[PDB]
Amino acid sequence: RFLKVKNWETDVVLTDTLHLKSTLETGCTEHICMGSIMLPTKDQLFPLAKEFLDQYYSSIKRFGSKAHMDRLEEVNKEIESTSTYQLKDTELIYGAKHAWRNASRCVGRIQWSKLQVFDARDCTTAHGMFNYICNHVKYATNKGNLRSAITIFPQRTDGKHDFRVWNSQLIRYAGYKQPDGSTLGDPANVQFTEICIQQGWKAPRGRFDVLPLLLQANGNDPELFQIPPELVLEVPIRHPKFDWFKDLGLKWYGLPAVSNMLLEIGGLEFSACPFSGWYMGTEIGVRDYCDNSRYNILEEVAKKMDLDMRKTSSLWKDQALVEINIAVLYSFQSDKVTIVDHHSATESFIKHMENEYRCRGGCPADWVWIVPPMSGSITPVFHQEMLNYRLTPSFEYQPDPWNTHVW
Amino acid sequence: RFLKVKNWETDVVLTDTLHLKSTLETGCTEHICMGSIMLPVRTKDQLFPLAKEFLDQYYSSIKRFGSKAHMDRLEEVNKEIESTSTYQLKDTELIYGAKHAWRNASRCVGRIQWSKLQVFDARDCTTAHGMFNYICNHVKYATNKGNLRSAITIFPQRTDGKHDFRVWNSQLIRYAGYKQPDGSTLGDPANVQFTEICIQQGWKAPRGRFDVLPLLLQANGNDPELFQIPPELVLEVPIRHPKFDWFKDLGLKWYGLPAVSNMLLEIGGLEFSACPFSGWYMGTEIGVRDYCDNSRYNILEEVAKKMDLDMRKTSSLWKDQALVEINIAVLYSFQSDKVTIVDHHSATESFIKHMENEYRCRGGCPADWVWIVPPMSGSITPVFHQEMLNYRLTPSFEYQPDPWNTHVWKG
Ligand code: HEM
Ligand code: HEM
Ligand SMILES: Cc1cc(CCNCc2ccc3ccc(N)nc3c2)ccc1C#N
Ligand SMILES: Cc1cc(CCNCc2ccc3ccc(N)nc3c2)ccc1C#N
Ligand SMILES: C[C@H](O)[C@H](O)[C@H]1CNc2nc(N)[nH]c(=O)c2N1
Ligand SMILES: C[C@H](O)[C@H](O)[C@H]1CNc2nc(N)[nH]c(=O)c2N1
Ligand SMILES: [Zn+2]
Repeated sequence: RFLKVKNWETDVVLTDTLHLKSTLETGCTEHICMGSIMLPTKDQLFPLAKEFLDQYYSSIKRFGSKAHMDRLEEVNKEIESTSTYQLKDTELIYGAKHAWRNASRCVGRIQWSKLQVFDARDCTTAHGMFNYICNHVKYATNKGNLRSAITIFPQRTDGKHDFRVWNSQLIRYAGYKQPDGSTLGDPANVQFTEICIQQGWKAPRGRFDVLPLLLQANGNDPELFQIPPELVLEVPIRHPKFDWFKDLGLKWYGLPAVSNMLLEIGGLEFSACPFSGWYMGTEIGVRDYCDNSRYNILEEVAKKMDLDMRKTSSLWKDQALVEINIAVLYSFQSDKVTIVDHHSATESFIKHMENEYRCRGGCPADWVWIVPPMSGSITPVFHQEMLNYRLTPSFEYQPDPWNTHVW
Repeated sequence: RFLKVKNWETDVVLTDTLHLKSTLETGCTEHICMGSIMLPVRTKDQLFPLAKEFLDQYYSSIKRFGSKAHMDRLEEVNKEIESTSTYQLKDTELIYGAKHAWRNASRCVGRIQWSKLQVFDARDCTTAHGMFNYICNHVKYATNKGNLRSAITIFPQRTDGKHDFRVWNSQLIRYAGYKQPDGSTLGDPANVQFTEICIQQGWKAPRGRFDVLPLLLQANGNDPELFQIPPELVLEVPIRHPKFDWFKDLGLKWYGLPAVSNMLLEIGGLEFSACPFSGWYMGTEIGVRDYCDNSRYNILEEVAKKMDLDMRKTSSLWKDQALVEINIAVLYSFQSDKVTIVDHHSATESFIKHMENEYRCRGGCPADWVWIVPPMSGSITPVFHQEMLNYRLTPSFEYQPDPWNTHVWKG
């Protein structure tokens, strides 16, 4: 019941006690492990509220104070009366920072405490949401010296009045299907790029068109808005060796800003809570550029490098993959946009595990996601045992809004 | 209960029903996942149902379930059990058992080869010298002048746990490791403890960087004995690079036959504590882990200097760039010397096909994603994008404690 984790490269062992707090379920059983699966009322609300307030007040060393008790009372009375309740700013901020801290799939959590929280609970319209988002984008970009942030729109009420950002990231490239069966732009966004067109967007039908925002307020129909171009920082991708690389015509954006997740704090559900940090290089170079069902550029780059693509055993894909990822890091750095490489990022995460085990008694972590999609075993996390479990406050997935929206 | 797995590259979805036959436990609960943890004397009481389960599988596979031959066998085994407290497998059953153990090995990417497996029955072995002989024949057969054949040698099953046969080596062929007084390690650091044991048992160590370790063999619960595999039976490959002519001067080589000798084979409740088996290498085992793990030969630095990479900051990806070349060299070297090897692209592609086949013909294929995905270039292999279910089936290969920790010395 008290669990040990071993790093097999360093022989270092940490004991985990924090998992004994875990509330939610994992999808695994004693019979079957599901670690590689991508997606595995008033009486309900009050224990949730209580668990949260308990940990909040413990976190400030006022556990079992009158302030604690009064607040427990105050929220308890409010749930009874209003069937829901509202978070004090302090609790909202603590809740958001802790949802990040609890994200077992996040390699960048060493940053968790330094998060800018933008309280957008006063928001009422899609225009309002647009304003809030532009301000977030500008703050977080910070002329390429990226700062982490989250903007939080009003909590769910009766589910019929949800705030939702329909995009998966605030900033993403469009995806169009071609007459000749192929796909121009980002294949992962073809369906969303259609819905935008279905609602009125006029697409430049280019390879790298920044998608417009589809913003839904108070359950209403979503509206289109274009992020001012001057607020969308982008990076042209060149290689510090291959002059021909620039001719490939690749760029990517600086701000990774996830907008489709659901934030849960003390039983309350924030269905619109866009957040952002900064990229780890492999996200773009390995996944976005080289995934088969994405921009899939391995062949072209290989041909430009004139590699023997006859046999798999030449490891030409591996060779190219490295070069591509060099270029990504090289470009971002050269243009002074914050980015971290997978070695630096994973090394920091080991340090962060050390801290968390020491000061919190553990750190939930999903090895399958923490280990980068290239060069796995030359990064320290590969050799690091990890325990995966579910802590709250949390970021959770939620259905795409189109499959749910009564128009 | 039916379960669905998805490949997120191809949208292919499969349904698992096979997991329903899983009895053993995973280490996970609905409250915690231990999928990345490395490590998760038997009564006649608990033994017969195991025997029965195994035999029902066996007879189903040969389409004789419910037959008079099936039933007489259950009877035979039952009686033999309650009289002798154990039982003997037929040759047919041992061969089925061995193959299926491999087949059920959820951490093995090479399982498309599972039904092609040479089983050597060594249950008549009684001594360590007898063991050495059987093992030599295994190495010669499996090596086959470079054209590798999968094989396993099966020594007698456990009786009272006091008469175990054990191979003390973790692999039949492996290089020594020597800790120096200056704290540095000469040879393979992973084998320092064992090398010390061998030295202690009288091995005269050449003390070089690639010394093939002597065999340390235990028969019938007796103290282990040392033997030297005939050099002419040990196929090695010097490592060179196709474009970098300085690579040969790095002084690297590796042995050709990966033969794991420290696992335990469970079949029908019986325990085979000595069951060395062998296949052939996937390049990354040597190229990524053996050479580039920090705790192993750790050659990234030296290789990087010689390629003249910018080693001052990690964001040049010098480590990644050297890793690739080292792996190119390993594959190139083996193919040039006509020694069987498979690259990680070919290996993972075939495993996906194998797995798809297993869902059709068998209703599932337990797989451990953490181990199946190669240690380099993960997401440009199809397995990275494949959802997998991981569960335990028997017959199976299990870990067991190192014999030096348990062994009772006779003197
Ligand atoms: C600041 C630097 C950050 C870095 C370097 C970083 C890195 C990463 C990476 C590489 C992933 C895997 C994403 C993927 O492969 O799709 C990830 C996942 C995740 N990150 Fe972080 N992240 C950062 C900031 C943040 C922030 C500010 C939040 C929220 C406040 C956050 C929450 C999450 C969550 C919830 C996941 C899991 C996402 C999912 O399940 O799809 N991260 N992070
Ligand atoms: C024929 C060529 C084969 C290839 C290319 C292959 C490939 C692999 C690889 C790469 C691993 C990961 C090992 C590691 O990273 O430490 C593995 C694991 C494993 N293989 Fe295979 N394999 C082959 C044949 C076999 C055979 C003949 C058997 C037994 C009859 C077998 C049984 C296993 C088992 C039980 C594991 C789990 C390793 C462990 O838990 O220590 N494999 N295989
Ligand atoms: C269901 C699903 C999930 C995902 C994970 C995406 N997660 C992005 C993400 C989230 C948070 C991040 C934080 C920082 C950062 N640099 N990148 C970050 C990237 C991909 C595809 C599907 C599908 N289908
Ligand atoms: C506890 C532990 C376990 C392991 C598993 C090694 N597995 C090797 C292996 C086993 C079977 C193989 C079959 C074929 C092949 N080509 N390589 C194969 C390699 C490694 C290190 C430690 C440690 N410490
Ligand atoms: C099948 C598997 O669960 C899936 O491909 C996962 C693997 N690990 C991942 N790891 C990260 N960081 N991001 C991902 O999208 C995935 N995909
Ligand atoms: C801690 C972690 O489970 C450990 O490093 C595992 C990860 N995946 C692996 N995969 C293979 N094939 N071989 C290994 O030794 C490991 N090690
Ligand atoms: Zn699990």
